[PDB]
Amino acid sequence: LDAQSPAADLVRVYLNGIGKTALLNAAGEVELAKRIEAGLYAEHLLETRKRLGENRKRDLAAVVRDGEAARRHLLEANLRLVVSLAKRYTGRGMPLLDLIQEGNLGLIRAMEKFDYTKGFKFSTYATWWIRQAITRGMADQS
Amino acid sequence: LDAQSPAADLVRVYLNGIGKTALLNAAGEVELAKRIEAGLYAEHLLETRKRLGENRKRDLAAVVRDGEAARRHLLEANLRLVVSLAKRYTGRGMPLLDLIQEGNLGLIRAMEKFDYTKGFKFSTYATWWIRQAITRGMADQS
Amino acid sequence: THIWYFKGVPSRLGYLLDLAPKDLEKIIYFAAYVITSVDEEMRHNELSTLEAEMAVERKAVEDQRDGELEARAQKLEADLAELEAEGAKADARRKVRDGGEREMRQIRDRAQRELDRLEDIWSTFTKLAPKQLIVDENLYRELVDRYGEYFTGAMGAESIQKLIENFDIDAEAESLRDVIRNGKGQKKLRALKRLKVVAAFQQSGNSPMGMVLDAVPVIPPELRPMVQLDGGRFATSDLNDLYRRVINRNNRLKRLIDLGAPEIIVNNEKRMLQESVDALFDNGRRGRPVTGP
Amino acid sequence: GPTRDWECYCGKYKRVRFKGIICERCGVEVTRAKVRRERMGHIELAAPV
Ligand SMILES: [Zn+2]
Repeated sequence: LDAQSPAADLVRVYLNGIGKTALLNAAGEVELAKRIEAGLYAEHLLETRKRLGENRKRDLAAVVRDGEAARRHLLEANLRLVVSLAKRYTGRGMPLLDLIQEGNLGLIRAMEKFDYTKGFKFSTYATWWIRQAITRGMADQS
Repeated sequence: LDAQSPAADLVRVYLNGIGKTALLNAAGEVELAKRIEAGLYAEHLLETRKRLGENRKRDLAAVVRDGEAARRHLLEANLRLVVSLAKRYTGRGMPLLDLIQEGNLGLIRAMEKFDYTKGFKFSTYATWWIRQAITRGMADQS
Repeated sequence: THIWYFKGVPSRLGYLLDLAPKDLEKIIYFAAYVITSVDEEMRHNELSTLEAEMAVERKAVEDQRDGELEARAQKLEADLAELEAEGAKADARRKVRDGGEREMRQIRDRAQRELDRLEDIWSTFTKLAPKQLIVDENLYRELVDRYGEYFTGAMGAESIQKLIENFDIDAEAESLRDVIRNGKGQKKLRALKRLKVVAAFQQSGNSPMGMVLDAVPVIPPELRPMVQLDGGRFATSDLNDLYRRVINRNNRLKRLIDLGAPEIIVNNEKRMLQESVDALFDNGRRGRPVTGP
Repeated sequence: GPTRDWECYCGKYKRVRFKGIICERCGVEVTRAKVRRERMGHIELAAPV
């Protein structure tokens, strides 16, 4: 066939891609981040006590895999928030895609260098970091 | 030091070794044996579809380990029964140790070639096989 | 092992291997494991790393127990607040409070069970050296699970064989001579006895490995004459009976190991074989003597 | 050494359970602030003196 078809909006593709997100209500995020911490500690100990041949030789690798999986979801957790904050700062000439991408970069730079430290909802911290990142993007765009 | 001490009865050592047993009341044994079946099926498929490189490449090995663990407990399940049946056929000159050992051999020969096949309590089957084995032992002793 | 030694007074093995008779007999008849060799220098290099790995794991159990304590304490406080809101009698208040307090005491005690197990594991790990004993199988199971890397320890006669063959005599002889050169009569007499035994071993030009057998011989058939009665019954010296028992049990061991089976049955069977050999080399030396007629 | 104790420059390994681990992201070590008191630096000269 050779019939033509209409194009698709880029934003709608983003919404379809993130529709699978399901926020954890800020409650379970602490254990979510305890999975990352233990994963990194597994990283270190895997290459520190190397000689040990044991059934545990696979459990820590599973903890590292759990840490890799725990981040893949934590990042999904905040895309609604980042898109909202980005949309809050539109109308300055930039396509919403460029701002939301910049906020995505800011988020990934944040949470991966964040600790609960008996801190408050990480959502406030993410909002702050992504807001700073998008503000910097707009400023450098001029 | 060089003070002397009394010896220990062999039977009491057996009782101490088997005191950790905890029968499952004939209810969960079916799944217990479904762990062995799946383990053997993992055995076969591990060396039949070898090329596949996947995260599942470790799950079946875990199923084989689960099958190895599921048998180590199933065998523990029946030692009280075998010792009882052996003690039921004493007084014919044989040490109870030799009879109980023979019954242990008969049991291991049984359950590892047994299928539920919607069968009754496996305890009856084990009692039958160990009784036959000990009877054969006594007969060959003469 | 040869019954004439681990049961003799003095027990040559006990003096040579500096083990109490209780420990030696537990090892022989498969009662309590033993630690053979340990690469202590290899453990030392990462002793700090091991201790750090301990700090993090013990802090992890600390965090889980603290979380459980916090959760249960908050639950009990909420229950007490609810009961006060309902205006119930102080009897219900004390019932709920005692239940919760006992629950938290149990939780903390289980946490302490885990912690004391962990420090026992450590203690036995750090202050670990040959000739040490572990009565309880569960603790050894745990040790080999958490740290199965450095120390290799097995149970049975082969354990003693490996220990003695790996062991050296001249160094112990020199150490005992040095101890004797000092005073302290109380320990000096024990040092004298052990030095006498070790010096006899050294002068003999032999090796202690003769105390663990792998091939018992059998006397000719005439020495154990075989007799036929009016009905041809076997009523000759029971030496045939004892050899029958030993051979039969060895063949059962061989068949069982060929068939494959868990450690419990194999160890029990090895114990039975050791019992039979001890009986054949001597009946009634220790324990109930075998009696057929 | 680190200005604070058990603190990488970039925050990658800020947790307490890191000793002897140099952070590749920032190239610093994780030890108490005291170590800052016992390490030295050498300047390189382009002309002997
Ligand atoms: Zn860093």
